[PDB]
Amino acid sequence: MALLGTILLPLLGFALLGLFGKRMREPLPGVLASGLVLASFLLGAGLLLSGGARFQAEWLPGIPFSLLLDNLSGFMLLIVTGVGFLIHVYAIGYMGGDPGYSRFFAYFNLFIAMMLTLVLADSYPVMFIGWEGVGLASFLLIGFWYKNPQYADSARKAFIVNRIGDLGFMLGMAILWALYGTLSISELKEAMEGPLKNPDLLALAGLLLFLGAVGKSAQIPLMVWLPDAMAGPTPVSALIHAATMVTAGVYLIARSSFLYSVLPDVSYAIAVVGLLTAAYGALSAFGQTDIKKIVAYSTISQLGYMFLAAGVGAYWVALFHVFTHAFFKALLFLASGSVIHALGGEQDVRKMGGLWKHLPQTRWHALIGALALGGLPLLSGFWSKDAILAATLTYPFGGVGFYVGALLVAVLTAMYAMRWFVLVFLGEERGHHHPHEAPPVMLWPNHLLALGSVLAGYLALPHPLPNVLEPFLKPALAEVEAHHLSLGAEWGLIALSAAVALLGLWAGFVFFQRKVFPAWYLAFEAASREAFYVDRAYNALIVNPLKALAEALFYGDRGLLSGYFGLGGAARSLGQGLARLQTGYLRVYALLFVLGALLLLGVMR
Amino acid sequence: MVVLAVLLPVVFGALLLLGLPRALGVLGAGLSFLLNLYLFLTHPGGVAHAFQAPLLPGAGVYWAFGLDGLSALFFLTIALTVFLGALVARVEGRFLGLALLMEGLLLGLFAARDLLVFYVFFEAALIPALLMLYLYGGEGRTRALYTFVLFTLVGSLPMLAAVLGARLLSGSPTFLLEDLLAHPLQEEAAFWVFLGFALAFAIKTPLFPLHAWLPPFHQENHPSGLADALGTLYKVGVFAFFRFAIPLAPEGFAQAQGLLLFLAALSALYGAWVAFAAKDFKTLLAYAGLSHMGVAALGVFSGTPEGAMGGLYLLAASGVYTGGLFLLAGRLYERTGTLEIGRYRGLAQSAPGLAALALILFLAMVGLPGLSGFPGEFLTLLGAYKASPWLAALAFLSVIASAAYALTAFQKTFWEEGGSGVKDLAGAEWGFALLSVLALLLMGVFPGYFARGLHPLAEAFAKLLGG
Repeated sequence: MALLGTILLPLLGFALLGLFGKRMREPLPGVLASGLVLASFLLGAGLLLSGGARFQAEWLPGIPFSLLLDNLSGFMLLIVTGVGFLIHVYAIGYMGGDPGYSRFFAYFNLFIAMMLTLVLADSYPVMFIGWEGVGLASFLLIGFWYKNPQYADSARKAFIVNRIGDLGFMLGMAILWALYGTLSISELKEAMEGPLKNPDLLALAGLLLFLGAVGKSAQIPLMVWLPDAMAGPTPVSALIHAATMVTAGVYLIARSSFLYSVLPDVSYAIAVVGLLTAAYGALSAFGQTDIKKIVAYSTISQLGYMFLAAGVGAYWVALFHVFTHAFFKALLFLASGSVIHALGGEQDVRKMGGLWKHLPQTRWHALIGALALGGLPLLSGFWSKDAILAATLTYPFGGVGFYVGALLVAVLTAMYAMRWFVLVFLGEERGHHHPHEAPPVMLWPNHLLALGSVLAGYLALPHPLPNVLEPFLKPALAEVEAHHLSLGAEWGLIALSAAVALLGLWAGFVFFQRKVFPAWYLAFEAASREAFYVDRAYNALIVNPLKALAEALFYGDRGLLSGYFGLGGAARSLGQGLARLQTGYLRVYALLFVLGALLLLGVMR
Repeated sequence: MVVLAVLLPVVFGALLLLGLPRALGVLGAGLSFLLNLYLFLTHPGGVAHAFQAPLLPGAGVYWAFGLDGLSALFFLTIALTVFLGALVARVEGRFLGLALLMEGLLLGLFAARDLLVFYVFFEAALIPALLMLYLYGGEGRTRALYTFVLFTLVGSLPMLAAVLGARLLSGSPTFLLEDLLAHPLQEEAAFWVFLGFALAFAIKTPLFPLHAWLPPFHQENHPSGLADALGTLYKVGVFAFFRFAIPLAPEGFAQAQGLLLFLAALSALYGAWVAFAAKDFKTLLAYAGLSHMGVAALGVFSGTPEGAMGGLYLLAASGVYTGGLFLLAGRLYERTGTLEIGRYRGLAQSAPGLAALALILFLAMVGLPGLSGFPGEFLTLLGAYKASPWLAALAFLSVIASAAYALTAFQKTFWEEGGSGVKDLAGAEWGFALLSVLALLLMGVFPGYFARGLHPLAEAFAKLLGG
């Protein structure tokens, strides 16, 4: 019963800021939002320290309302609430003189409550409730500034793709209702152990769950909705790309780890899709001339990393990368938001450069972030990415090509992160920034974000050093394990990864200080800026043809109604022929009369 | 008892039609709402307020009434919807009396415990709708009226021979549903009787080939859309199917089930898809109602008590929020002067709470979890997947086009750059919005409490399709 308050607080707060909202001073809505996030973080950490929580209430027959708070659920809850409080403070800072303070922080509270509903669920229908709520809050916050059409169609496309993924989710859930009839993840796992049945249908349900997870975490093909979230304010982009709305993809697999652990083909496919998503997000990252896009594509790349980890069966490793990423990407985004608040929303890369000396603590934030993304040898991003690299080989399904693939993707993440940092802070000066570059309450939670990004790190370290995260994650869920391991050679691999990451950092440094950009690289950068022409083909054969088919069906319905009219007119015509049967000549009437009478007398036999 | 709640909207609508004033009809619809709610609460069961009175002793027709778990919440649903249409209407043409009359008629229809009285109310509800269509607006009013009315009548009149066969060929003494179900029909006669039932019940559902009346009906009514809301409450096809058609002649439904599921799937998809191509509110909502009715029909036709309860719940709630969207479109017409979707884009900044209200309503429409649609939608998905997974999947290529058309309309009406500026809200519109959002939130968060009367009826009439 007390567990419900964690969700209720940034729902009552959302209701206040939505309904009255503007009856308050400017800081007060953000203050209330951040305070509810804080006094929900605290009261949920108390429950986690009390061993766990359970809640069951009456709902749809056979589908009750079941909340389970365990190790795996609490890990996600603490991540989301902490980063949400930090981004709430950063949004109190970043939002100023902008109407709809109430709307913004009510939407923030709503987002927090919906993400909590998602992660705290013992039933797949409650998981789906949280899913659609997060999608709605994302649409709302991306379309917060409605006076611009650009920042509305973005959210529209986002939610449409999201509802595609949610329909796949629903179909998988109908499968895992027709099959078992529980739809409560706990009893569904306990019913799925042992003699599995209809393996084709089970793999199909798992595949549909993964299809939903792809739409949510912006994997291929449904990736395209994530970059346009730049339309949303920068703290919104931070919360969406780092702590929420994407992590749910990995969480669904980790909770369904019992389901996917017995689906080798499905887990292999998940690994393949994660690899391809990382490769794309990395290749199309640096060509982007906007900081928001060049960071969003890195988000896509790192989410591909996490999905590869969870696909090879390395669930706790995927969660490790989720942790490190939620730190350093929030760092990146809030740094970028402070940058564009200093330049008055310039939000460009080629219009940037030489912000090193002029910006105090922002060069430090952005550098810590870029190094965590590139995998600095002693940094959380390094530990997570390389734990993924190791779990590739150690965990089942072979990981042979996946290892070299993820290594090249790490090279590219280093290169484009260095392109980001170079082109933003170094090697020319352009524009204007007079008064105020660094604000207090934006960089203050960003300070803690840089701190956490640096020191997330060593919670999961190769087995001589303590792997604290794995024993925490394994017992609550992701129970089934089959992983080999090695020593001496594994640390040689760690050394190879660290050296390669350093080489990629300096390679990006030189290549993107260069500005030479030889013939082929210009084409490559342009292609990466245009996201490799994906939307062009999506609207060529899919979206616009669906529109034309909608119009065609409308015209077909019109013609159907016209045919109904034609039938009525045929009846009328018959009627007027029968009225023409009466000419008005008495001889005609009498002949027709005698005719009808003889017809009757014949019928009588 | 039941009959009092049934008759209260009728007498109030008469007192608005002939008597004065317009304002009294609002509180009359409210009193109907309260009594229907009171009957909904403390409800012991179907028999709750049983009523049996002599009507045609010789022929065997009696007034038979009572609140099932189905009749109770349908009473409450209709009372609420028509009360909103009474307060917010702004039509005030003195045909709010016609609206209240149609409300009472729908209440009696749902309270009908015998087949012939059910049939009588089903045919009687035509007159108010046709009037509030004809004399209170529309230029193609006469042709839309002829289309809708002639469709309903060509479907209905053979169902009289079907009910006569259902009573006579089974040796049923009366038209009471109890007796009629106590005397089931045999093969190749229940076939023809169920066919005669299914014609009218599909054309009133509506299904794909038979929906051509829905856009003409919805367009030419009074632009406020009170007539449109009451016509959407007139989509009882699913209720009739579940309560009468299938239980009375399941043998024909056994063969026709594949076809019916397919039609429901295609109706849902086609409606949700063409609604995107719709350029006006009336047509958009018409195709949306078509899609929802398709989903409900799918849920009922799947057998599957899950799907059946989902279809019935989705029916009641879709009537509710579709009538709400109709009244909202009518009020925006009264303040602006146009129902076009493209023009007058700046609304969001000018309209403080109309944006939030329309958003809540469209989200409830697209079947978002937490609002009224999703429980029925999901139960229907489950049952349809049980019956025919292929047709379930086809029918559920609907959420996409639903979100598409809903978000497109909402954005292009409200979000974009400010225009002149629009009137904010009326005092009656305030209560309309509050109560609408309250009902939507309650039916979305607690589908357990509601439909508790629906679960036994669903499982029983689905197991009736077994041995």
